Amino acid sequence: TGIEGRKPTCDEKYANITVDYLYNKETKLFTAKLNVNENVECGNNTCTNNEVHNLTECKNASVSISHNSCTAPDKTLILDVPPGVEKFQLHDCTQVEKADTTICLKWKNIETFTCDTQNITYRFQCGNMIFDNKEIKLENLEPEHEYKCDSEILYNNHKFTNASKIIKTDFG
Ligand SMILES: *[C@@H]1O[C@H](CO)[C@@H](O)[C@H](O)[C@H]1NC(C)=O
Ligand SMILES: *[C@@H]1O[C@H](CO)[C@@H](O)[C@H](O)[C@H]1NC(C)=O
Ligand SMILES: *[C@@H]1O[C@H](CO)[C@@H](O)[C@H](O)[C@H]1NC(C)=O
Ligand SMILES: *[C@@H]1O[C@H](CO)[C@@H](O)[C@H](O)[C@H]1NC(C)=O
Ligand SMILES: [Hg+2]
Ligand SMILES: [Hg+2]
Repeated sequence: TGIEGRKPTCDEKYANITVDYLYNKETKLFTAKLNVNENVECGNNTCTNNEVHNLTECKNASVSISHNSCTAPDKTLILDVPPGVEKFQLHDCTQVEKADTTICLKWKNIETFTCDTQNITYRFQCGNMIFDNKEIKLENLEPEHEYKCDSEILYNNHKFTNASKIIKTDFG
């Protein structure tokens, strides 16, 4: 209305910018989607449609972010890329003799990755119960019920993969 608003630094405007990781199974590479409304500019590497493409799993990549609405210095964003989605398998560990009263689900690490495992979190939702662990086991379940158990894997609190398992408390 009056005086033109002071432009912030791009490092100021995008200091807390978030990213979503989208795996391409064909290329075995990740795309980082920048969670911003405006069409941002990236130096040197391109970020067409606010996406940084062809990122190798478990490797840090840096992207300098700017826009006309903000001044220098650029926001230097470190992309801590997660492990490949095909390196994890959701396995049903339920013992067949106890299938009527138990659920056992476990994520299996089917191939090695260099990312630190301390930043890897596994979450499960069976019914409406939420678990945080690589493996979950429920016992004393009432027979003849059906549950949709949803699970996701986070890297630095970033969901990069997920899967579902429908389990019945019976023998077949
Ligand atoms: C990304 O990878 C794909 C598949 O390997 C390739 O066709 C493309 O040229 C790469 N480069 C960019 C910037 O998308
Ligand atoms: C990768 O990025 C994270 C976050 O910035 C950092 O803490 C870590 O030191 C980096 N890894 C290496 C090998 O420098
Ligand atoms: C490890 O991962 C957590 C997320 O679970 C992250 O917040 C933290 O910065 C990381 N710590 C180290 C020492 O790499
Ligand atoms: C997996 O993630 C997608 C979004 O990436 C979401 O639409 C879906 O509901 C998720 N849940 C499961 C368990 O597949
Ligand atoms: Hg399996
Ligand atoms: Hg493989």
